[PDB]
Amino acid sequence: VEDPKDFPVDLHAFLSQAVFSNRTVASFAVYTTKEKAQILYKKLMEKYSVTFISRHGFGGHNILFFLTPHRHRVSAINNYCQKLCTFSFLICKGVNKEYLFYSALCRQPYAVVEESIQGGLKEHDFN
Repeated sequence: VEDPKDFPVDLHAFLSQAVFSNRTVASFAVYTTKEKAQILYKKLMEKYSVTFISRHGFGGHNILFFLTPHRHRVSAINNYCQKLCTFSFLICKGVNKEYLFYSALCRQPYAVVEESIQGGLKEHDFN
């Protein structure tokens, strides 16, 4: 109805728009509701054994950002997430700039809510 159809525009810079790609990657984002995100935060951590995952607020919606040990098609992460949704929207894309995306999601108009690693994510954990 008035559900979003993509991520907020300030994050497009960070996201891959080719959702049907055969290329397998290791960082992902999910834009959905507080409720759905609260659950996926725990499910994803267990299904993908994420090396890291965080949940961020934006009005009433949430954005999950997570890294995985092994690579996966964006298509696959999405399919898994969508099975938890019926009427709630949910957008899932691949993330290119890991530490920068995570940065933007830690500042206005966004904010961190919960993380799987204290202090969160440090810049030196990347190239």
